Amino acid sequence: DRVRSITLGNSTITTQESANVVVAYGRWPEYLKDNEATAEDQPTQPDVATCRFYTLESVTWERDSPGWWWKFPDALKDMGLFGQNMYYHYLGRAGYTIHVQCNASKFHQGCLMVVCVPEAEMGCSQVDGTVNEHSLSEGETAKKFASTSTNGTNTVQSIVTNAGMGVGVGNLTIFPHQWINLRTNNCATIVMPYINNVPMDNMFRHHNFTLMIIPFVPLDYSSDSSTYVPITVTVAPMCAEYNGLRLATSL
Amino acid sequence: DRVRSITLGNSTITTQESANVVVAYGRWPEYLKDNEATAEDQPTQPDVATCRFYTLESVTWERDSPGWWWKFPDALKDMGLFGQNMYYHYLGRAGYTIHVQCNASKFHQGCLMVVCVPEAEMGCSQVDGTVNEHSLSEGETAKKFASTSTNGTNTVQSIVTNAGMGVGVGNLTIFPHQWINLRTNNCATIVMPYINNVPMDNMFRHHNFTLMIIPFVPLDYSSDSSTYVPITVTVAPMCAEYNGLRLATSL
Amino acid sequence: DRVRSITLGNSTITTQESANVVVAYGRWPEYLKDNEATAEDQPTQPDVATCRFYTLESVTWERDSPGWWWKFPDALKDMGLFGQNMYYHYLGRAGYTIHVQCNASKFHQGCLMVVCVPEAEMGCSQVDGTVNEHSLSEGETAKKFASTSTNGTNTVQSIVTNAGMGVGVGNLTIFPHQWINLRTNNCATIVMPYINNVPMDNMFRHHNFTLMIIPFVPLDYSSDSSTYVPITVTVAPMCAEYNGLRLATSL
Amino acid sequence: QQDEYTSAGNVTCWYQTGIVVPAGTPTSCSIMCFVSACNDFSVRLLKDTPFIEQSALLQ
Amino acid sequence: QQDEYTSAGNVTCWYQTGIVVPAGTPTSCSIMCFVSACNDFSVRLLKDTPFIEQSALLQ
Repeated sequence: DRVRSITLGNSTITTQESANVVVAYGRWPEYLKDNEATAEDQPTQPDVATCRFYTLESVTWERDSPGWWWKFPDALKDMGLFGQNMYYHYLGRAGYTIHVQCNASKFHQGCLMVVCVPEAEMGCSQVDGTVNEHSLSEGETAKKFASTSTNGTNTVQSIVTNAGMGVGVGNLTIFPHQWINLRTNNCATIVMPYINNVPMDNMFRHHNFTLMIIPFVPLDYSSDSSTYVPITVTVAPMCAEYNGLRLATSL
Repeated sequence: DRVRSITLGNSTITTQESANVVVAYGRWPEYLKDNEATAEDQPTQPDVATCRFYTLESVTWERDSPGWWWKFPDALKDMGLFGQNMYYHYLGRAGYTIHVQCNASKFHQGCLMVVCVPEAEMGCSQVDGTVNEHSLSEGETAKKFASTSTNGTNTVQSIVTNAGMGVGVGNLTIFPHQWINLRTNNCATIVMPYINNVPMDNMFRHHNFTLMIIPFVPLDYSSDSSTYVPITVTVAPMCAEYNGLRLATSL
Repeated sequence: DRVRSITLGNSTITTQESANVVVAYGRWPEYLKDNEATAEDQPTQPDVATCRFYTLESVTWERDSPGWWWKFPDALKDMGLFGQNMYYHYLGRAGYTIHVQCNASKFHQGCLMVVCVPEAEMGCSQVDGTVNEHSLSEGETAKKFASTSTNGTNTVQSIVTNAGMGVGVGNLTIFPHQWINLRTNNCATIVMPYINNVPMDNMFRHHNFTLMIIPFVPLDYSSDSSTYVPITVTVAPMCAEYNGLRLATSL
Repeated sequence: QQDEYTSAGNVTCWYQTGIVVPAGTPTSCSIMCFVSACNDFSVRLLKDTPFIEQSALLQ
Repeated sequence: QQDEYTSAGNVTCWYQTGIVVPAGTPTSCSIMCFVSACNDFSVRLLKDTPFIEQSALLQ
């Protein structure tokens, strides 16, 4: 009951200590139907060159770590043919499978929350100011939450308790989420469908959802146990569609 | 197979590392029938105000601990409405569910015997003498077995090897019992019916059974493992009946 | 699925952490049939005095241990009535059940290969020389593989990488084998039928197979974990037959 | 807005036996608590909330 | 009351491999042994037991 296998394209993930799988709102990803479309040209569907697991770079979970976030898309814009299909079209559409891995021994302890937040609009550390995109995202590198109130210009207000959105961090369980409790499991898996108020959208302009990893119980260990404990993310697009082919944009 | 849940009244116990349940002699508790009764007045049956789990106070299992015992009833005479129904009636009758909890880590070791002894009559440390009730019982507080032969007046002869009854302690497995082996399980459960030579009896005058907890393999651990390891008892009466209502007695 | 019990004669082995059982080439041991026999006298079949588990003496797995081997038969020639039936007959025939035990804690690590090699012919450390039988076998005591190239006269060339046969040690998986991975299991079991180019043979002259135990990942542990970790072998003959009764030979 | 007339009680936690660990493990641990409502739960009499406020327009 | 004519044998225990532990665990352990009778067991010829005795009445 704890072993699982997931195959997509030419990639496969195995796990021996999984809890279950979260399907965001009971809805699996699927293609756009004819009585819900507005764009008229025939779309392209690569179907194995884009729908496969891509791995980002890892972060180091330390004894005093506030947490991390990524923005999707724009974290996969340099990933193979998914990124190339993003650069040549005006409209795109895709669901995702997210898989977070972190293993440790039976003498370690700690607890992480893994949550996906749709339309996570963030605020600036200067209240009479506006944010820029570098402070929101660094591609495949993670942004870091902070330990206290932040200051200075152009940075995002990132104290963990408010999640940078002006809410209580303990209520983020309203979104699709799982937990990694080091004594129970070593991986989390979330299946996210396409969620928007329009049927397709431009993938450079709009961040569809933010992935947050926040430790509630810090990492602890004793005399000569291993000190280096990394966390790794792996994401696979599903039912990917593109419309509006023209010359390649340049950021 | 190792997970269990027990509900009585407004109380519930869960466990994730249980062995099984011992039913004392294959007999579950039940009410008194008409062709076995002698007292003629209509009995009272409270049925949820008395039949529920009460928790006693805990003891500390140390590296050199001889063991502990309690007497039932008289350990529940100040417990809610069970105690109040005990104080106003002349005759009472009840079975019990006993649950002992003690958890520890996979780096600890030790083994406990949990046994219920009906009619456990005890002897004095002075052989030309008689016992008193304070030396037999302290209510919800446990009496302590000893490490050597005891002396002085008015105390019970309590060296663990003879169990204070003039027998071999290794033969106590003739009674209903279980073991807590720290590498296997963390709780013991015994279901005891009403056992006596008369159908009802006075609950202040007669101790129906003694509960004994005796470690056979002492507690051991290493460099920086946890040193404090407590043991906890929880008891619930079942099919409780009372007869002979008058003014409240006073001890 | 991990618990197993094996009964032979008046002996029984239990295990709680087994992987599976290897049946050498899909063939179980059996008696010789009439259309494959050549010797004409009626054979003897003791059937419980010989077909039972015999235990050899144990070896100590240390941090730098190259490995061990035994030769079968000639390791059971002083074992009860199997050895006595070996001494009075000219021809014998038997299959075997081999069981290797080695347990350790969840804080130890290491990996052993357990392999049975039919007709394991060995070479001398002097290339212009021949081997003797003392260098090949010491009965119930194990021979020891070496750490470097061996020299001197009359000893077997026993550097572990060549397995003393002029092959690569990583290819020995072509033979019937199992692994003992200290985090997974604590015992290996192999069932070997009679394998030869003739239907019966003399048991003093010909070694039918060699048992090799070779650690691929050395034993490791930390501050105050147990240092003594032994390995134990136990072998039981099956479908044992003898022919050609005369006076007892003398080695 | 509960008063003494509609009080509902209290919740408490105690050690039943204690925590036991082997050598090489951190001694201190933590527990977390989650709250939610059952399938017989309901509310009535809508009102404004006291948690949000402003001192002028454009806020 | 067994004599040499009705002897029954002996029981012995040995290390088959040895005990292996990781760091942070006590090295020494203990084993316990229980005895009982099977379903083909029986006795006969009642007698008095030699384990109880007195030197005078009122004991």
